[PDB]
Amino acid sequence: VQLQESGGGLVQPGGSLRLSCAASGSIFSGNVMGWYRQAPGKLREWVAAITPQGVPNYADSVKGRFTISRDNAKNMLYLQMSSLKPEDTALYYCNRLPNYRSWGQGTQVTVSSH
Amino acid sequence: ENLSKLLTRYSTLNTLIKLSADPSAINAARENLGASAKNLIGDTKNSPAYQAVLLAINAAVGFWNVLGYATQCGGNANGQESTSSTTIFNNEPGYRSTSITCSLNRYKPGYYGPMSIENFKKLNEAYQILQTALNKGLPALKENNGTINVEYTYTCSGGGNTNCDPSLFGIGGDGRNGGSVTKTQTIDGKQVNTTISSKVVQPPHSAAYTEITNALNGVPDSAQALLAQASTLINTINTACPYFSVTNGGPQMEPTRGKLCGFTEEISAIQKMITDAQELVNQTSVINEHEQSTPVGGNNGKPFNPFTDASFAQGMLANASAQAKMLNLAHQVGQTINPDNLTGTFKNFVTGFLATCNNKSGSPPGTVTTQTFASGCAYVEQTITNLNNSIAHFGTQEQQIQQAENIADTLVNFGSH
Ligand SMILES: CC(=O)N[C@H]1[C@H](O[C@H]2[C@@H](O)[C@@H](CO)O[C@@H](O[C@H]3[C@H](O)[C@@H](O)[C@H](O)O[C@@H]3CO)[C@@H]2O)O[C@H](CO)[C@@H](O[C@@H]2O[C@@H](C)[C@@H](O)[C@@H](O)[C@@H]2O)[C@@H]1O[C@@H]1O[C@H](CO)[C@H](O)[C@H](O[C@H]2O[C@H](CO)[C@H](O)[C@H](O)[C@H]2O)[C@H]1O[C@@H]1O[C@@H](C)[C@@H](O)[C@@H](O)[C@@H]1O
Repeated sequence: VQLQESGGGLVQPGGSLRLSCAASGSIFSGNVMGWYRQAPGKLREWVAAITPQGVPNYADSVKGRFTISRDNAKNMLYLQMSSLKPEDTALYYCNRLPNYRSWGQGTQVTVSSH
Repeated sequence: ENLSKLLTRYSTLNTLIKLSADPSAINAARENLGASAKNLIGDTKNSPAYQAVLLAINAAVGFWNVLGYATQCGGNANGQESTSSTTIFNNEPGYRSTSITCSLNRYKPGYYGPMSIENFKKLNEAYQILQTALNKGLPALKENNGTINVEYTYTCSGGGNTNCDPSLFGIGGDGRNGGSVTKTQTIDGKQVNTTISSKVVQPPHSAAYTEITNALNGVPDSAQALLAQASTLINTINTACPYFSVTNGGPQMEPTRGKLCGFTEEISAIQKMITDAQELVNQTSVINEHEQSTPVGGNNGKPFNPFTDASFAQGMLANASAQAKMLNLAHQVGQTINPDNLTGTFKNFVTGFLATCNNKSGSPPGTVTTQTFASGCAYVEQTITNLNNSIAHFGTQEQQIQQAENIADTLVNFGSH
């Protein structure tokens, strides 16, 4: 009943990152899991998802640049970002699908020319 | 205290209030509810609602496929012991056979003993209807007026055997050999014509038997109706509570003998899955009764006022909340049975038996063979997988439903004053 994201920070366009989410077993186990982001001036947007058996699917805005993955032994979700652009700037969040009631703190990702 | 020091902390609220004042954003939200409603009640493969209905129904069927071969049944039409009565139901999953034989004589039908033939008739009819429909494919949830035709046979031999007597069906006193009767029957409030026909057969070297054919014409195949049939199947098993005993290197049945209602954890899950799907199918009428396709705006061509132009909002909220409920219940159905979250004997029953198929190669759904017994043969694993796949592909629609629920909730608040 707990969601903890990490791995974010400030990077340069074209650069790259790896986010981790630590989930409790009651949320994670036997459930579709996914990643979300909330960019300035907007509402939370769905980004990617992955079934217990490991099959991924992605939103059009990130397809071919982000990879989602899970480790069912350790209750961990991961998101691997490549070829980053400023438009990818946002608070990134994890949850199961359909969503548990309460969200974690998220992890800030910022992409800026310099 | 005051709105600024509040929006300092919760900036996604500032954005929500901005959308709630903008018709273009409200109408975009309504287009979305239109679309996600269609995913949910107009589609099949990609609808979580559909996969959850299908799972609930397949679990019921699968449970009998696993255990029927081992279930005592017998006696006569009055529910009493028989001396010499063999009653055979066709297209059922018996020991190395596509028929189940009920020929337990002398012992009295009832609890912790043989299932009476009256109960087995109730059980069989529901089974034939469910397997027939599974075979032709279940319709989308919005299609609730369809019908199918269902036909099944059973036989009676032995002296004393009253289970195929013509008075049971309203056929003349004579007329066991050739007689027939056509008669409307009532199923989930709809009108079905049913023809019941009798013939006697006298083979060359072996005993005479009566054969009964039931032809049901215009059976409803809507989700609501098929959930009622699944419920009849599993409730008849559980109420009659008959005795069973198994023929066990490979999977291990726990308990191996006893009474069928003693699989309490399995029958309670099945019944909860059905209950949850029934309530999921009932959101369909709430969605249809609160269509969102009329566009909204101000009036007398004035700019939109969120505090007076938004009487559409109670409908928008009801529609959005219903969709979110269909999604959560579909997920609940799958979690009730997914082996990843089960333990003990229950987990073993599911991975060992219910989620397997011993039929020969995976033949189409609804198909009984001589090797069906002691395995589920109801595509339980593939249906779990597809529920999960449909849910993953509903990522965006779930977020849009929540945004439209939040927008409509905001407008409803504004309009109380
Ligand atoms: C008891 C029975 O089945 N009698 C029918 C009789 O069966 C024997 C023959 O098939 C014979 C052929 O050689 O073999 C016998 O079995 C042998 C094997 O050959 C052998 O290999 C093996 O090792 O051992 C067994 C036995 O130990 C069969 O038992 O055949 C008759 C002729 O075909 C048949 O009568 C015909 O059909 C009936 C409906 C009637 O109109 C006759 O005129 C017609 O020729 C016998 O059927 C029974 O006949 C009596 C009349 O004498 C009754 O009419 C009876 O129906 C009433 O009573 C029964 C009680 O048994 C019910 O309670 C019912 O309410 C009454 O209306 C009728 O038995 C019923 O119908 C048959 C087809 C079957 O389904 C029974 O289960 C029914 O109860």
